[PDB]
Amino acid sequence: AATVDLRVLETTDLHSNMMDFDYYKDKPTEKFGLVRTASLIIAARQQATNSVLVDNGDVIQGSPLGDYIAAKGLNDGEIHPVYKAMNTLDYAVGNIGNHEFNYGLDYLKKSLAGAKFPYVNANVIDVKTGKPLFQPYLIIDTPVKDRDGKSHNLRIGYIGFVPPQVMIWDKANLSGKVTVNDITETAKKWVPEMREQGADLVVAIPHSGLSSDPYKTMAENSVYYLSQVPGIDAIMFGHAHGVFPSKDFAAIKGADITQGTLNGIPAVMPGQWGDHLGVVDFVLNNDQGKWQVIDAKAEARPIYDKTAQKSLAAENAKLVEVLAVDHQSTRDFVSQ
Ligand SMILES: [Fe+3]
Ligand SMILES: [Fe+3]
Ligand code: NA
Ligand code: NA
Repeated sequence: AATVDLRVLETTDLHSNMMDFDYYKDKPTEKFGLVRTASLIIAARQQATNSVLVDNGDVIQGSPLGDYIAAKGLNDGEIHPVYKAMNTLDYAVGNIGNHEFNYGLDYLKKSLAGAKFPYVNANVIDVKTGKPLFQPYLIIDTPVKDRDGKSHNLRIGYIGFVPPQVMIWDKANLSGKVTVNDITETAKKWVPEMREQGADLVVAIPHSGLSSDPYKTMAENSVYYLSQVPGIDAIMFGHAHGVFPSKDFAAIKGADITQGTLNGIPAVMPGQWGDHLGVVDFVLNNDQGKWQVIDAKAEARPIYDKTAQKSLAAENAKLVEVLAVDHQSTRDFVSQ
């Protein structure tokens, strides 16, 4: 007879924009940066009794901080500054995006080793073993409180995916070392196993966009097809750098833009560079024994209100201090 509210939070496509600072203009901004998204995370946690946080990928590359560190290397006794930051925000799990491969598998392994949260990816296959190179999924026991304040253990499964097109985009680094299977086929292979192994919920984290064009194997943007795979309870997506739900996707088959669902499944894509936080909310009930989803909604919360022209998320001082040395080193890197 227990009813549990559960919130799933998501960052995506941070692209190493830790600071709310434009290094080319050498000026602060209110419009991007994890130091501002962090404020949305903290606020969303205060509203929700139970919450978990994931990252979709495209995190270690794509802005001056990422360029500075890729050139510097990770052999100086320090972890990547993106993880210096993210390690303080209580992430449950990370997913591998396409740009994570840009500097080679060795740099990726070193980078992920500094993250204080586990990573998943199910579709990258090691050529030498014929089996996944990374951890395809994790089932993570998670304490939750119901609406009466009683505790329960909820087993949350998380599964990750990257576009097969990394084989072209990172041909030098990947060709002959890995292959990458179709996103939807990979989900059909593993989701039944996750549920058989006791996952109460399955959260898919595909670094992949949204299209309702006819399915063709190896589709880069496979979220619609994933929404049709049984056993997936939420889809925390990314890669397209757009905002879902929004009017931009009203024509997608099966999309309910107000509710943030695709064929009834909640799904969210929170923009780029930390300019939004993804928020999926579930209501779960165990009335017949098993946990069932009785309600599901998704929304992408912006750090900046474009119509009012004002900030909706403060620059977090604690995270600015974590990043201070690396911030000045990034300014030096750009000016050299
Ligand atoms: Fe990206
Ligand atoms: Fe991407
Ligand atoms: Na939590
Ligand atoms: Na529903």
